Amino acid sequence: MFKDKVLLITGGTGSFGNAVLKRFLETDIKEIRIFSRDEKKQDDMRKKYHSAKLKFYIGDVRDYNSILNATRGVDYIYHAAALKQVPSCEFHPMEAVKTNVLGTENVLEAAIQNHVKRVVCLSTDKAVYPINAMGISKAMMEKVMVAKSRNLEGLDTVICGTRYGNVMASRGSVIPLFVDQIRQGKPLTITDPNMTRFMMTLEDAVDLVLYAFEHGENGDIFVQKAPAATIAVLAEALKQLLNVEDHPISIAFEALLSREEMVHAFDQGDYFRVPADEDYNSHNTTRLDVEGMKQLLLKLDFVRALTRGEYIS
Amino acid sequence: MFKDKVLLITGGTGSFGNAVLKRFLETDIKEIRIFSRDEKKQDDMRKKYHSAKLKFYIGDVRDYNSILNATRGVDYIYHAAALKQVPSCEFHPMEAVKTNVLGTENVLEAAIQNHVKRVVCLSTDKAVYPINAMGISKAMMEKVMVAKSRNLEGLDTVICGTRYGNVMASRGSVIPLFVDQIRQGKPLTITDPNMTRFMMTLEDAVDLVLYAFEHGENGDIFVQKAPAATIAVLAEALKQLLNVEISIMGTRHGEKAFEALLSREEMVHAFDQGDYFRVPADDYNSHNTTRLDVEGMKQLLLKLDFVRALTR
Amino acid sequence: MFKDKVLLITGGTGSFGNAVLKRFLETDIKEIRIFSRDEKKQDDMRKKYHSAKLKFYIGDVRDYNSILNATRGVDYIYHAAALKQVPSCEFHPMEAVKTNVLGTENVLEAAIQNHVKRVVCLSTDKAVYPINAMGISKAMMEKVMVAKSRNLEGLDTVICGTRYGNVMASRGSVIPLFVDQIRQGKPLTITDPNMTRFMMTLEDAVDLVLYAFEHGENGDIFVQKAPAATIAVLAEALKQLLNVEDHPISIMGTRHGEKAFEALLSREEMVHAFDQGDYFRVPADQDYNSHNTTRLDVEGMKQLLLKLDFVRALT
Amino acid sequence: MFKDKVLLITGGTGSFGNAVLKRFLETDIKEIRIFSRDEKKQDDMRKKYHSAKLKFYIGDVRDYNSILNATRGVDYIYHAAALKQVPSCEFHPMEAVKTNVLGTENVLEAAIQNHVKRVVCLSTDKAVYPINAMGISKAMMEKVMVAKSRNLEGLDTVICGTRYGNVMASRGSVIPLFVDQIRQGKPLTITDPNMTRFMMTLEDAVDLVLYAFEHGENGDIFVQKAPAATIAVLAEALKQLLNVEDHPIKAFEALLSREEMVHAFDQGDYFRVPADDYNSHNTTRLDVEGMKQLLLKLDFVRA
Amino acid sequence: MFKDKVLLITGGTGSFGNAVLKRFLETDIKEIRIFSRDEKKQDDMRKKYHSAKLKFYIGDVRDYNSILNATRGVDYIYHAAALKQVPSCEFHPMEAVKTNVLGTENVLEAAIQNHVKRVVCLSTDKAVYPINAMGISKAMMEKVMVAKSRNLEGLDTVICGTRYGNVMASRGSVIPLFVDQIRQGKPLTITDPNMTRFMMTLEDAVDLVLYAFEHGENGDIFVQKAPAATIAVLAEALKQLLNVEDHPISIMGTRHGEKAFEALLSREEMVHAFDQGDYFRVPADEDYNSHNTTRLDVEGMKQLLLKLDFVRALTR
Amino acid sequence: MFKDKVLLITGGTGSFGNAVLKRFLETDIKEIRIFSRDEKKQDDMRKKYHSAKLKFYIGDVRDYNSILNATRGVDYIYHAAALKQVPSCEFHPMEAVKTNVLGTENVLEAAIQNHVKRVVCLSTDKAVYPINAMGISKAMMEKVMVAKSRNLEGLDTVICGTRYGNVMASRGSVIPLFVDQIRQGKPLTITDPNMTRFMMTLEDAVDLVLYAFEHGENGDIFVQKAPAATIAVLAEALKQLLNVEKAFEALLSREEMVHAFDQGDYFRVPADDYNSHNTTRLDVEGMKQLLLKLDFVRAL
Ligand SMILES: NC(=O)c1ccc[n+]([C@@H]2O[C@H](COP(=O)([O-])OP(=O)(O)OC[C@H]3O[C@@H](n4cnc5c(N)ncnc54)[C@H](OP(=O)(O)O)[C@@H]3O)[C@@H](O)[C@H]2O)c1
Ligand SMILES: NC(=O)c1ccc[n+]([C@@H]2O[C@H](COP(=O)([O-])OP(=O)(O)OC[C@H]3O[C@@H](n4cnc5c(N)ncnc54)[C@H](OP(=O)(O)O)[C@@H]3O)[C@@H](O)[C@H]2O)c1
Ligand SMILES: NC(=O)c1ccc[n+]([C@@H]2O[C@H](COP(=O)([O-])OP(=O)(O)OC[C@H]3O[C@@H](n4cnc5c(N)ncnc54)[C@H](OP(=O)(O)O)[C@@H]3O)[C@@H](O)[C@H]2O)c1
Repeated sequence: MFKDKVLLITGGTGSFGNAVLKRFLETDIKEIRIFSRDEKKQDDMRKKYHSAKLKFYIGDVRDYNSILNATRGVDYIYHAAALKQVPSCEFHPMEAVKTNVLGTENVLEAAIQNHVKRVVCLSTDKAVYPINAMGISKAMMEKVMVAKSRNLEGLDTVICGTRYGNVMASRGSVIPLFVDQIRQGKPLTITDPNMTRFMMTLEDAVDLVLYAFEHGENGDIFVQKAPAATIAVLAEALKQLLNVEDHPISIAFEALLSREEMVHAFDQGDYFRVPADEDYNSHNTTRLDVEGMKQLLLKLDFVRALTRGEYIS
Repeated sequence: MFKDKVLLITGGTGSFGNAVLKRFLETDIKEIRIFSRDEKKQDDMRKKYHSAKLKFYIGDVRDYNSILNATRGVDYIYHAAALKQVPSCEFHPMEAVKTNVLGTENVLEAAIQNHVKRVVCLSTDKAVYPINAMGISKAMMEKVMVAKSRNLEGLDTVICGTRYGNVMASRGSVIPLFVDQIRQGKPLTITDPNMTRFMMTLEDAVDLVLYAFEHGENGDIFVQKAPAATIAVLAEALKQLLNVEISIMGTRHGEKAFEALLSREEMVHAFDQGDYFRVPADDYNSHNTTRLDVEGMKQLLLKLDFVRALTR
Repeated sequence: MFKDKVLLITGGTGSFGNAVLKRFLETDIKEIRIFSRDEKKQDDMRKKYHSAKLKFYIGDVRDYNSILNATRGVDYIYHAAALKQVPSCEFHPMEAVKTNVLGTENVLEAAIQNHVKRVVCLSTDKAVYPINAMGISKAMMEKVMVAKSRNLEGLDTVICGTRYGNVMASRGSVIPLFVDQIRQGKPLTITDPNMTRFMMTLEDAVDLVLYAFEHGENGDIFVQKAPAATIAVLAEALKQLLNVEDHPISIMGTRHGEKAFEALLSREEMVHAFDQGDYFRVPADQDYNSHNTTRLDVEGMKQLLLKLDFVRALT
Repeated sequence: MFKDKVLLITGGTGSFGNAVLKRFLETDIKEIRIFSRDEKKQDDMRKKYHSAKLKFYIGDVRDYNSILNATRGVDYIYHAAALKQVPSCEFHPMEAVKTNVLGTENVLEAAIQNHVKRVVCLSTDKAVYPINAMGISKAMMEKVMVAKSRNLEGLDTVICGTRYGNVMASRGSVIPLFVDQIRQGKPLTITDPNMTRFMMTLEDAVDLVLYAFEHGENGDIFVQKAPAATIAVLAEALKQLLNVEDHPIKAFEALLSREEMVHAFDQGDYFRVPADDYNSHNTTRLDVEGMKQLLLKLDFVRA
Repeated sequence: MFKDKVLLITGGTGSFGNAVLKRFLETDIKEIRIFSRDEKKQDDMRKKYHSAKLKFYIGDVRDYNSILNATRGVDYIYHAAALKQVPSCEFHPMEAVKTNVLGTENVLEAAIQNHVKRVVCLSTDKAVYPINAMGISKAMMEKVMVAKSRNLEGLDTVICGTRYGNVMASRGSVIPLFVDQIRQGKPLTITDPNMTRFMMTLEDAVDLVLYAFEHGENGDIFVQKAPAATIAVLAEALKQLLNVEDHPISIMGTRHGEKAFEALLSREEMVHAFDQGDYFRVPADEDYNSHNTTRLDVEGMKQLLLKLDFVRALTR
Repeated sequence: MFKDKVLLITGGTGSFGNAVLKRFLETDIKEIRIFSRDEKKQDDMRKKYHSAKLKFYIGDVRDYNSILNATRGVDYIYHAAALKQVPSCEFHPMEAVKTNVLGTENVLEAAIQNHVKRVVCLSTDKAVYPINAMGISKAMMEKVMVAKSRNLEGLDTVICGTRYGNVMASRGSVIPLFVDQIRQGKPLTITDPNMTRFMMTLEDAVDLVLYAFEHGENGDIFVQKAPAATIAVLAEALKQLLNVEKAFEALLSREEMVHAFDQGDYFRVPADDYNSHNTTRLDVEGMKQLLLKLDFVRAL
């Protein structure tokens, strides 16, 4: 679907943006535009990929004119620019509002003005039953995206969103913490052995975005079905992959869709599709055993490498 | 404490603003300013109170210059301007952000610039564990109020907030609607019989706002303790008072089954101050508070004049 | 001409907006959008009409983005959002400028951007020979609308306006004040018995807007011809309909800022206006008042009063 | 009253601003700031006056920040920046609103923020019974000025206004047209000989602004009493002064409305309209002799 | 190329705008819109040309809505609105930025929204190697114009620029000063006799704009090749044409902030420039200045001066 | 002059900002506020320094309200927020204008409104005889800083600036490239052997800012005198140390050099030629002593 087309990714210097580049840079796509504020991160990527298809635009989604110019001639937009950290959003909620909410309004308005064909907005499980300023701002962003998706019937723009939770082995998460502790001979620090988390990789997320991109109608929100595991099972599976069963250990659920969303949702195989108008959480989804957890971990390249005595990040 | 002071109420044409006028207009306060957008409502209100202490300002809290201008020479502000209806905010969430969040940032910034001494912001229980755009926007508003309340260490401005739920015998609430349905001989329309609500009056909310006004520290949020009841117990108690011993519809979209005034997180830091909790800046809900039975519910209803009028 | 079309009324929760719904809602129009600021009023309207064709948009004409979003996919706009009260505007003239003038520029620019086919702007007789801030701002609005309409030759947007004065039995006007005073046994309070007003119903106003809507060219202002009456003759006609011919009347005296006649077209306008039967058309450049129009006697005034259901019920 | 004070004139490059400069530059005022958009006019003016007391600010009254910055440390403001031509305003009424109404709002807000002591706003007779966009916009400007002047009780700022009509020997006005037509041997172009205009000089206008400046209270509008003449009387007196007798050849201006006249204070040479009919037809009529004596106040005519 | 078309000139009340009007007003062009802030200058022009083709718009290029509105139905735009005086920009550099940079951005965005076919932006030699706030701001404008000229591939708008220095017999310049001083028998005031300037008439500038208008691709900057001369040679050629070969000259000294040459293309630009006959074309990605271009001798300088109607008149 | 004061650094997450913290965090200063846009960098710094004196503000200098808010209660500001990369500014000159010029206008205007006492602005040698969008934008910023510094006589705010070039062993500079190229076994990639650069460390840069902070008058720009070296002498001295045996920058224009005050180790350009070819040239021995000021170099 990307042949001779132009894709723009807001927040493209982030982990998502990189995942998308690695998949698409050497395909038949014409151009990938990276839109973000930071010139150092953009320079590093330029050198890392050394690809003529990769165009970099300095800009801020808070700035309508900026995004309006970057989206001239663009076919598709992946909207991933956000403030995503909990403490900074707690202390500067206006900043979260300006970026996540007003920023989102700008990209969509620019997309509509420039006749962009498709826009996918990335959202988080923290938006379902939100408890802090970051989560709240993402919940508000969804509401905004859905309202904006109305009246585009004559026009040729489809806007929809995807929602996913934390991905395995992202920065400062449990898996790289456990791996380090095992490498350093330290006991694993475990809060609650029975705390459950959804388990999905960064590749799975890219697939979720690709699915929404192909199948979405205005205002749709897609969620990918994901299995879950307890921290107990995660630690056990990891000690077995790294050959340290005889290794010391020292001693609550996330939701992807609310009850309300569940009653209206379409089950579409590996995805739920929530059309615009029990909970689905890590406790009641498919539970992984150690063997199934080991298969998921082995989808991480740094972990495959460890079982060979190789070390990469 | 209001003697010869100037009070400005944003959203002053609403039910809150009226309750505040009825209490304070004929006391020793120098001036009450009503700041809102609607010329019709202001005109009606002006005729109703016909008081020289009552000054009217047309303006929108979305307009910084406008609120900056009206708060020149003001000592205290009750910030009550909001979009508060659920369906309206769901279909227009940007309007809720512009009014509830950005509008609040404007009022607070104007207050700081004009050396206003105290501001109390009104919030709702729907901001706790919010599930709809209205509640989400109010939750965001609380965070902004709190964040703005820091760095005022040099300045002589105090900002705090209050949070309360639905009041009994309000314009479009359950009690006058049930009475109205009976007057028309129709069965009572109930969404969820097992739904609990805090039972509280407009008078109590004014007390709550006055309480925060006297005692608040920067970033404080006050909540008033109240008993609760199911709509079932409420409907039953009202039928007994009216001597006429129901249609169950469904739980409506974006409507919880209980109201929450403090989250689990807040409950941990909150100070219990007798009839109020005080949440300082940086679980308590209608399900686990004092539950009223038909007898307890009746003794409350008989304190409401709108009900007294009907039993007499 | 409205079949399967989308109409948006800015200021749609007002009396004009309601008259338009009562006429068009149950016709073959596709959708009517109401655009205004107050959620309370919109909610009442929604319950009142209970129609799937009626869509509500919260927004302010001061906000370009807001009206730009509400007019996407719209065919026609009736622009009726205004601040119209005289005392309120004298103390806050910037608010009048912001809503009446800048708000009008916003709706028109949005209309041009969303390729809306026709926009009719509602104006008032107070724009003719204006003496106060409300009136001054409405005069400026007409000029802004007219200037905006001289830019559209490449585009498929037509912009024009209508001008009319108060409608009979509007809120806080003379007729319901008299009816009330009669019901409560009080003498009728009259300021100046010889004061004349144009006599015109709310249905007549909808017809005027429809006329402009059908026949308007860029920058036109349309005015509907109407008879007038003194308050004396109005009071007499009403007392007879209510069978209270000998009911006292109190001559209070002339109010601050209340004229004795209204003008619908100025002398300068009459020189250029085209007589088109029941309407005048003032073309854009690129005296007609209540004293000298057709004067009604009591019998004529009674036939007009009987057009109001509010009065019919009383007989 | 200007001793060691700072005066800012918006629209200072105009004919009024130059009249004020000619008057005040060589007094004990500390500084006169000229605030306007045109670098050309400001440069010529700098060269013409070659004075260290004369400071120039490029800026637009539509730009709040610009005027906020230019008025830091200013004691007094004469607000004279406006769009004034009638045809220009009919075709671009938004520019008139932006400059005359919103621009004025900015100057007053800037003056209030910077604690400027006095602001006098210049207005026109075309604002009384306005019939066109230029006049309507000036009428709006007065209402805005008056409304802003309420709430200054805590503050030490006084805002008021002046209103006057066309001045004699201004550019493209009646006198230089008649002078030019005689120079070119052409007959005098008269629309209506029986139409009356107030007769007043540029120096008189400067006096009017100084009067309001000294005596004004919040929201006051001052008007200067002036005699009037028919264009007929004007042509004759002018033909006689130039020794070219027997040479081939609204309808009045109003300075106070009926409503204002009821509330106005007669203060000798001035009316003072306090915040809440006088026209050229019914004011003192000049005959040919009185017109000649006025025309001789123009040095331009003496030659 | 102007038949039945609509042309808009920002800054149309200035000297360039007049030269374009004198040239095109009485041709088959449909309409010329003059867009500027000053009602006085516009009224003067209106009377001067008395042409039904000449339409006036009040507005500021700093105001996006104003220019958006003025360019509806416009085919071509000559963008000549600027703040161009050196002292003025030094004390208010923000005003230079607001008008020259943000104003240019507004005009270009308006042109794109209204589907204007071509825009030519006028720039100055002071943008090459800029040393003061006026020049610095004009350099920024070119960068902004070039950057905006990208991504218009789908759209049917072309944006390009021209750069030129002072033209002969413009206001407050050397020639009308010398001509006046001669008529009053006063000696000619010369700062630095060896200072070289490019020699180029107002008509040449119009041709340069017309050329850029016909030939430009997005982001192009055109420069017209021009010979140069010293003030010494300028004074001598003029003294001979006016028949005052024996006319006193006062050497004041080199003036503050006045260079001895102007540059039209930098070394870096010359490396990338295309030679197109009478013009250089710098595409969007030796120094070329008045010292190293063709020197005019007195005789060749006479032939240039004789192109001015103002000078031809005096030899009669 | 820092005792119990509040310092705010715009762009505080940069290499300069980190240098200032390393120096001042554990002194008797009351508070250091870091104002920048990036939550990731701010978080890492919070973790790295773990100090209660270090406050973080998310904000953009393009946003007047944001900077107005973070400067409430601030005594001194180091304005170091900029876009400084050349290609990036060539393709996006409006972003350079918005951040470097309008952003600077916002900081000073907020500084004035909140009665900040002293503001020092950081500028670059590329503002002298500028040739590309980044440099042009910085030159404009100086003009804006200087113009803003007039009219402050009544107010208790002083604004001034500093200008310096690339510092030794900065990211993507000549030195770490040479070290890395030996590390990857390739001979060193040299553009022009004869090209001169001023030779200066990050610590010297902090001193320059401290100097301006102590001595600045309204509209002043300070430059620190520094020696220079050929790329040859730079390359040669390092190869001896490592045991493996345009073309100049300008700091003051001819125009500035005429009015500049010589103040010992600094030039002070008051409001209204000095380059790397004609400054003190280091030989291999002098270059050796300078390279040894880098801990990055000492360690090897
Ligand atoms: N593990 C996950 O990846 C995860 C989990 C749950 C939800 N999500 C959601 O998926 C989205 C993508 O997440 P991510 O992991 O890729 O986050 P990320 O790594 O932090 O990337 C965010 C990027 O957004 C850019 N950005 C921030 N503010 C901007 C602005 N005002 N204008 C333009 N660009 C701006 C930043 O680039 P610059 O600093 O260069 O400007 C930043 O690199 C997020 O919105 C997130 O809520 C992700
Ligand atoms: N059950 C309850 O009533 C309840 C419960 C908990 C908390 N609260 C909170 O108490 C506050 C007010 O209570 P309420 O019952 O009196 O609400 P209300 O009756 O709806 O009155 C709100 C007022 O705000 C004004 N307003 C809305 N938008 C504005 C704007 N953009 N600028 C200026 N004024 C604006 C409206 O007046 P105009 O239309 O004239 O502009 C309206 O009169 C609300 O913030 C609400 O969240 C209410
Ligand atoms: N060799 C040199 O690098 C050199 C030499 C002389 C002078 N200077 C000047 O000194 C400063 C550079 O210092 P530096 O190199 O140590 O830091 P830096 O690495 O260049 O980073 C500067 C910081 O500015 C922040 N920033 C960028 N745009 C911003 C904005 N719009 N609002 C708020 N913050 C913003 C960035 O932080 P976030 O991404 O977190 O927002 C960035 O970390 C610049 O002014 C530079 O021109 C540099």
